[PDB]
Formats: sequence, structure tokens, C-alpha cells
Amino acid sequence: HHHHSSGLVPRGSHMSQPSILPKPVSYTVGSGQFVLTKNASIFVAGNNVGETDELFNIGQALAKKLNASTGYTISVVKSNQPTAGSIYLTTVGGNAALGNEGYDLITTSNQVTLTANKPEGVFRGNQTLLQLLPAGIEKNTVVSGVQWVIPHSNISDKPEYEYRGLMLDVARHFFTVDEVKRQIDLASQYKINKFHMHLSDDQGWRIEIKSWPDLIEIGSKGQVGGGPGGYYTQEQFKDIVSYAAERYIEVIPEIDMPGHTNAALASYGELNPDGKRKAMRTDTAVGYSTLMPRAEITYQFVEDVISELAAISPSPYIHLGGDESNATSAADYDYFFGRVTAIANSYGKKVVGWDPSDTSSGATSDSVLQNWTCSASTGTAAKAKGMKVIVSPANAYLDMKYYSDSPIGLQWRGFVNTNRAYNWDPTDCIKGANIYGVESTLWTETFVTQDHLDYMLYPKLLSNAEVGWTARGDRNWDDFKERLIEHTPRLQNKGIKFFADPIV
Ligand SMILES: CC1=N[C@@H]2[C@@H](O)[C@@H](O)[C@@H](CO)O[C@@H]2S1
Repeated sequence: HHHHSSGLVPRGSHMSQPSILPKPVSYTVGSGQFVLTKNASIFVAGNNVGETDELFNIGQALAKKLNASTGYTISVVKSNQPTAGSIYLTTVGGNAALGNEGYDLITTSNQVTLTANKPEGVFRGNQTLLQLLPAGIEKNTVVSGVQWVIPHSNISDKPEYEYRGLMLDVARHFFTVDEVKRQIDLASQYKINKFHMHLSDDQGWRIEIKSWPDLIEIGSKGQVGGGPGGYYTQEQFKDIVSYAAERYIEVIPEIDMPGHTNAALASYGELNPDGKRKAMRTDTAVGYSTLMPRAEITYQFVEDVISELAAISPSPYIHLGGDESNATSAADYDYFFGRVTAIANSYGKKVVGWDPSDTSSGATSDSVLQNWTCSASTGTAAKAKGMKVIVSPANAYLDMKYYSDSPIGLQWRGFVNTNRAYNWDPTDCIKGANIYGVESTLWTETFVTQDHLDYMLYPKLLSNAEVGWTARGDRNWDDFKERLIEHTPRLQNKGIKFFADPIV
């Protein structure tokens, strides 16, 4: 038999017809179609009144999306007696083998029925439902001249990995609450279920800490390149968390330590050996900054930050970073990371950290390694300690240029086009580990605007999202590529300023 790899498309990027992404476990089409009309209602039914109430909220979210493009006013009804032309969302009799995020979605001529184990699975299934309707449905304004049909069809689905995340760096360049909400919203439509906020680094500190107010008053006032910066009040952070929660997305906040700490060091002189504030940094260098590993003030500072962040962050996880501590000795890093892990645990939080943080003698089996290096020896400690691992290889470093000539992006992990972002498996990055999942990382050294974020995340994130969701045996670039071409109008309709990748 004959095989080949994909080259660029001759003559440029290519960028009744559903466009499901990620690919679901099964999808069959039968004869006939359901028509969504102005008289349609969404019926919801759970196993008890509490669950029905949660489903009702999910139903309202769905109705909102449908109404924006159809111009209809679909409303939601708590009833297990749906009428012809209804969408029906239920958790009664879910197939347990599909787990918390799984669902069946069956469309007949008279009814769309989504059957899940949990409200969360109804939400994920609703993302598929939106992809079964014609392109145009994802418009934010009313679309005319399109019949709102769904083919008679049967889908069963569930994720391969539990953790399927996106990280946004808001330290290097700041993005507004609206901008962040939008990225969370867009990601949610592709079954991304985790959002990691990189809230602090050398060039900026982005979260209000009431006990150390100069973190904002001084530390938030810039960013890479000398723009004005910005920050989230604790109320704004809670608002982001709440917005993500409506989409069954866990928010994991990161305060990077002991390295990548210049913004803190520029805010409080007492955090430095000479007692003087550091000058703020607006360049893109890394690895030079450190907290004082052997000063108690450092641990008081960390505790105050953790105390305030834990109070406003319901995720059982806090990310404490631990990357590129090149100004911290191995011995001091081991000690520091163990101490701050003990502090986080005292505040009821489990710690996530970049490699090599798993090597700290203070880690526990509840700690999580974010494995970015993906080398033969990375996460040896994590594996021995029974720690879950989140993988972020080059293929998930979405800040990398698509190509040599990309106008934005970095290239220290090489180039990452849409094909590279697809053609990998988590088991490639680490062997013999409990792989919790995947996280796509959008660092922002070179991204200033929302358009830059869109360009780099789309279509790259779509590839990563499928790697997290779809089983490896069902993934195939030639298949995905053609599906992505089909999906293109939907990206346009959502107002996403994606890159028309010539490999698609
Ligand atoms: C673990 C991370 N540490 C660094 C980040 O702060 C960014 O500079 C990123 C850019 O790709 O590079 C490395 S990867």
C-alpha cells in the first residue's frame, strides 16, 4: 500500500451539511430532516427538580444562541412531554458508559433529543447540536434565506481526555474581561473544558491583591512594549469564573513563582535582597527573575496572595508556575516549591506547576505536572509520585508561527501550522504516565490585539481540541482537513479573524 504526508494546497488555502468538530465517537445519518421553526420550544427534564433547574439554565443558553441567528424567540419549558418540532434536553436514562461529559443526540423529523448523564454532558452535546444546524446558525445577527434544518441523525459521544484546556497569557499583553470572555466562549463551542489564566509574569501583575495593593498600583501599569497594561479586580475575576462556569469550564489561575516574578519585584522593594524595587520590564527576555527563596517575607507574600486568590477561585487547583527559574538554584527551587505547595494545600488547593516542579520533594500525589518540555526525562518524578500530567508539547504551543513568514508569533519550538497542531498524541509527549489531558498555551509576547489572538488560535486550537476529545484511532489529518474546510464558513460567521492556513 501507498502512503503520503500533506503538502501545501495548490493555488492557496481552501479556507444537510453538519460540521462536527471535534469528531464524535459515532455519527450516522438517516432519511429525512427536522426543521427548526419560529414555534419551537426547548423542553428540559432532569431526574429531580434541582437537575431540571440546571438543565433549564442550559436550555436558556442554547435558546439565546439560536434566537440570535434565527431571529426567533425560542423559550424553554420544564416538561418531559415535548411537542412536535421541539428540542428536548434530558438526563433521564443517560448511558453511564458515556461519563459526565458524554451524550446521545438523536434527531428525528419531529424532535431533537439530547440524552446525557449529567447537565455537563447536555452542555457539551449542545455544542454538537449547533454544528448540526446549517452554517449561518452561528451568526450573532439574524440570518435570512436559510432553512433551519437538521438531518435525521444519531450521534453518541464522550471525550478521550478529561482535561482539555486553553491557557491565555494576560501578563505579556493585557486583554479585557470582554476579550477573555469571548475567547472562553469560542473555545467552549469546541468542547474545551478548562481555562488556565496566566495572571502574572515579569512584565505585569493582573490580579487585585488587597493586602499588597502595589501589585496593581505599580505592577499592573505596563506590559511588553510599554502599552498601559491593565488588571482584573477580584470582582472581575469572579465574573470571569462565573462566565466560564455557565459553560462548564473550570478556571485555573496561575501566579508564577519563584521565577517570572519581576512585576511583583518591581512593586515591593522588600521582596528584593537590596530592599529596592526592580525597574519594570517591557522586553521579552525570560529566566532572570526570582523571589528570595530563603526569606520569610517571600512566604508571607505568597500566603497572602494564595489566601486572597483561593477565596475567589472555586477550582480545587491553583497553578503556581515554576518554569524557567534560572536565577534560583536547584536546591532553593526544590525548597521553595515544596513550601508554597504546603501553603496552597493549607488553603484547600492542589498545586499545578510547569516542569520541573514535579521534582520538588514537597510535591504530593495530588499535585499536577504541566509537562511542556516533553523530553525523555520530563515527569520522571511525577510518574513515580502518581501525579496526573497535563501535556503541552510544541504541537500545543499555539503562540508559535504557522510558518517562517508569519507576521506574529514566536519560533523557539519551531513552526506550528494546523497540521502540526493535529498530528500528535498525548502519549507521544510522555510514556508511562497518568495523562490527565492536554493544554493549548497562548503566550502573548507578540500578540497585542484580539485579532492576533483569533489569528493564532483559529484554526490551531480546533486541531488541539480534537486531539483532546477524539480517540487516537479515529483521528486522521486527511479527514480533519476536509472537515475543517467545511467548517470555515462557521468561523467566518462567528466573527473569528482566523488564519486561512495554506495547508488546509
Ligand atoms: C513554560 C513557559 N515558560 C515561557 C513562557 O513564559 C513564554 O515566554 C513562552 C513563549 O513560547 O516560552 C516559555 S514556555
